[PDB]
Amino acid sequence: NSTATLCLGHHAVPNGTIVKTITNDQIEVTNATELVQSSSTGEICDSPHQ
Amino acid sequence: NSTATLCLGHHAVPNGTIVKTITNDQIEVTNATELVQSSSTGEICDSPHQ
Amino acid sequence: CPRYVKQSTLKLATGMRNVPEFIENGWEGMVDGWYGFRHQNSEGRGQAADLKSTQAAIDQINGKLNRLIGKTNEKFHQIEKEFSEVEGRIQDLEKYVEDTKIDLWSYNAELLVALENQHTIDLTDSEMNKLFEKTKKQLRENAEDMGNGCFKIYHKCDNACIGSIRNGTYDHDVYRDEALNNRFQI
Amino acid sequence: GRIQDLEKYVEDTKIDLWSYNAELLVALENQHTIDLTDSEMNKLFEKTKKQLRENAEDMGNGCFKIYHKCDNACIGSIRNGTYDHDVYRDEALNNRFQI
Repeated sequence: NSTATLCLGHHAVPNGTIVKTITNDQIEVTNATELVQSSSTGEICDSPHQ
Repeated sequence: NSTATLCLGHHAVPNGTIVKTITNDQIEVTNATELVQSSSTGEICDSPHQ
Repeated sequence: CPRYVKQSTLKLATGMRNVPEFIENGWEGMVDGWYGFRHQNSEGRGQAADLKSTQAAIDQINGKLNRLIGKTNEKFHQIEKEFSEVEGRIQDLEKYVEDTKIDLWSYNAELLVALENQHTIDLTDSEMNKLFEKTKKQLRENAEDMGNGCFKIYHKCDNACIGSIRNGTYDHDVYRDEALNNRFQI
Repeated sequence: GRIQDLEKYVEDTKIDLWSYNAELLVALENQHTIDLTDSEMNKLFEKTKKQLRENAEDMGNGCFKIYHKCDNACIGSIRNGTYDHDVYRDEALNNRFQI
């Protein structure tokens, strides 16, 4: 009763994605984005090259 | 009057140069050197190849 | 267009370490900011965000995408890369040139993400340590580290202290003198 | 045509790979160099902190206020890592820590 606990902490999410780093093959982060594009539309669209 | 402020600090310069790092596109340092040679003399010097 | 690589997936981290269970564990309920304060007093438990540290981290993550996304080099007429008939020597060389090139870019892409991803996780961790150290330096002998990122403050405060902490203006010297009675006996 | 296209393609592939290598090389080395220079300062600060004790407090801007009277002799001893804090140290409770 002479104190006031003070916590800083950090955020978290329930769903995470595993990524690779230099020192760890599998570490879960709160969010990730795909860096390799794959499987676009399927038609060769005409613009802007003739 | 019971104390002696003690500061360590670091140096600085008025003129700095912006460089790129892994985590920051633009950070100013006190000095830098160029790693790409450009615009040499204009004469083919005769030594040491024949 | 982006460069062809052999890997089917390469995930670039865009957030901090996930700890699902120093800071002993995450909260999974602070969704309005990246950094913040949790307190316990007579009135309860609460959550808030620190905007300056949040924005500093967010700016850095957007900085990584800007370095990697939409930064490509234009190629037009190249060499043929698929062949319908066996030709031997010249076709072997064209095939060999492409296979060597693909292996070198596939390596570059794998290493690029691994270096950037490791560093990003370290930079998000660094910001937390700086905030902890910054709070520690503002404070003094009025609190003790319990080892899980929280300080027990050995100086009575009633929410006003927390507000002063978030903007770095907390002046500890109000209750500070009764320090020996507080915690340090004989 | 064919043979000249290949020679052109070989050089263009090679130039892109060295241009990438050079850009990344400087970026990796430069980030680490900036980190190593910061590390040496922190180590020096920590080393000074460890030589010292409860006789000073960190104001948060790299400076220590020393809660033990020194008159330049302390500073000289600090630079070569031989400062012996124990001269004024005992009157510590009166200094800073009241009731």
